[PDB]
This record gives sequence, C-alpha cells and structure tokens, in this order.
Amino acid sequence: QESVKEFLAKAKEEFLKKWESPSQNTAQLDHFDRIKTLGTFGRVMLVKHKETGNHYAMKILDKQKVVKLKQIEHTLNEKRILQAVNFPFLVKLEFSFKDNSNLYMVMEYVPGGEMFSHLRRIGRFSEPHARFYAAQIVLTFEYLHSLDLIYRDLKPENLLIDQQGYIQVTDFGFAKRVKGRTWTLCGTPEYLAPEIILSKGYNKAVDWWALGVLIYEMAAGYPPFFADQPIQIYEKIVSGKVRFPSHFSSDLKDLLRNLLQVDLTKRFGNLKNGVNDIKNHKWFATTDWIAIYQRKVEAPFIPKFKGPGDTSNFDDYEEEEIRVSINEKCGKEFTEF
Amino acid sequence: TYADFIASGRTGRRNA
Ligand SMILES: c1ccc2cnccc2c1
Repeated sequence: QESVKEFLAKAKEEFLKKWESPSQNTAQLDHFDRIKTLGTFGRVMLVKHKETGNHYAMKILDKQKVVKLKQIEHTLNEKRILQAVNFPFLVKLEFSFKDNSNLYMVMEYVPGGEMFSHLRRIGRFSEPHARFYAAQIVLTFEYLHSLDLIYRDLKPENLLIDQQGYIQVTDFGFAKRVKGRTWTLCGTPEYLAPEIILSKGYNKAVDWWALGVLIYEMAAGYPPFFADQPIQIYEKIVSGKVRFPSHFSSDLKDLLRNLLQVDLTKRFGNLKNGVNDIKNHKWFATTDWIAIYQRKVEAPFIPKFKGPGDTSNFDDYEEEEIRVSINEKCGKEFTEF
Repeated sequence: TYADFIASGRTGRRNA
C-alpha cells in the first residue's frame, strides 16, 4: 500500500506542476519533413525532425473543423494532459504548436502499429497475452484516475505496440480532468458504457467498463456487443446480457461479468476497494504488477519493422496537403493551445 | 459469435 501510495502521490505532484503551467509553442512545422500519413477533425502523419533525424507522429487538427465538431475543449484537454503525464504506457508528447489553420501535437513515433491490426491479423489473443496487455491498461488507468483523469476512448485502435511489445496509449482527445461526474456524449459505439448511452452524469467507472470490452475483444476476437448499426449496439449494451465463448476460462468470465456490470455502482474498479478488486482477481493471479511496470516481462510478440522510420505496420491513406491559410483562423478559441 | 461479428461488417477501425 505505501509503495503504491507514495508512487502515486509523487506522480500527482509532478503532473500537477506541469498541469498548472502548460508548455506551449515548442516547435514549428518547417522543423520537420513530412513522410507519410499514418491515420485519419484531422490526421496523424509520420514526420522527421530535420536537425535531429528523429521520427515523430504528428497529429494535425483543423481548427475550423474542431470548432464545428464542438471539440475545442477536448483538443485543449488532450494537449494539456499529454504535456503533463508521464507513465511507461502513455505515448510521449515531444512538441506542440499551432499555425493559422491547424493545431499540432508531435509525439514519439511508435512503429509497431496498433493493437487493432495485430488482433485482426491473428484473430484472437490467448488469455496470457490478453492479460499481459490488460495489466498495462489496469496500471495506466490506476495512474490516470489517481490524477483525477478519465480516458474515455479505450479500444485496440488506440493501443500502439512498441519496439519491446508493450502498449503505448495514444489519442487523449476525450480525456478529461474530472473530480466528480461529467456529461459529454463521446466514445466509440462498441466501447460506450450504458450510462453514457443513457445520457447520465458519469465518472471513471466508464473506463473500467471499457476495459471489460477490451479484454473480451482481445480474448474472443470480437467485442461483446456488436450489430450492423450503432443503434442496435446500444440496445445490446444497455440490456445487461452478455454471452461468453466456451473457450473463456471461468476466471475470465467472472472478471468480465464484474467489469461489464451495467450498474456503475456495482462495477469492478468503482467499488470501495477501487482498482484492487481488479488487481486481486483470480484472472490476474499470475501477473507480476511491478515486473510489468518495469517492462521486465517477455511480451507476446515483438512487432516486425525495419527501423524507426518504417511505416509497414500502418495502412495507406490518401496523401493530402497540409493547408495553412494566409489568415489566422479561430485565434481566440485556441489562444491557450 | 465470431462469425456473426464478421457478418456485422464492423471489423475495421472504429471511429469515435
Ligand atoms: C496514430 C497513429 C500512429 C502513431 C504512431 N506513433 C505514435 C502515435 C501515433 C498515432
């Protein structure tokens, strides 16, 4: 308890220091060469710093589209959080800046690809392999929640696999500092907790629900609630019924029934013992939490890539201009970025 | 179950 307590207290101290005085305008666009679009309010591009030669993933957001999609506060949230957190399984923000048209967040490039692609290629992960990844998310959420941060977009698409086979969580677009509840409708349909769908004020229990969805999808190859159209998914989510493939262990089913509890007041991670109801569950009996945190556990696989500039594990997107207008757009809205 | 997931079509990257 004291080892963890003092760790988290220091982690919060250091977060709050950066949080109170965010960094701003720490590079500019022409410091980088554009290489390739890695994903698509904006997109993520692989770039190369012209002086150091280091590769980064540059998230580019169109200010005007951010305004129209009502994402102003969310983009400010994302940048402020990324520049203030520090944890082994969180993508590292190196620079941020803005110009007349766009907002830029420049992160260390993780060349191994998204867990999503690997999971669809292999079909499903074994339970040990799912558990290895799950354990990192548990520790990451323990860290974030102790900072009064909610994440709100857990899914394999946002979990990058790094050079050692470990996770780096990316995309903090929906993350937010919350000491009580919050109300915004956001997330991804298959991963939305019932109380989000039902337009309630909700809290960090939604991250533990999403972990339930993630573990199920990793171990089954399919998420627990799916349908042709999102509206049909939502009805399944709120129904309170989930079926498990027969190959799931009894321990896994028991953990998932407790994470995928529709009643947020009964959901693991949100009970009196918090995250320890999850960490102490039989399904994690073999998990060495410290060895995971120290990255001393052999990973299920090391992604195949040729070097720090290799884009092989990402797919191919239409290569569009980075348009920068001659006139400043939305200056007042993003003064603080 | 897994075949029904494939049948949904929603096996690609999911947007927010
Ligand atoms: C989206 C897609 C690829 C990425 C690769 N490395 C870091 C962040 C990223 C975000």
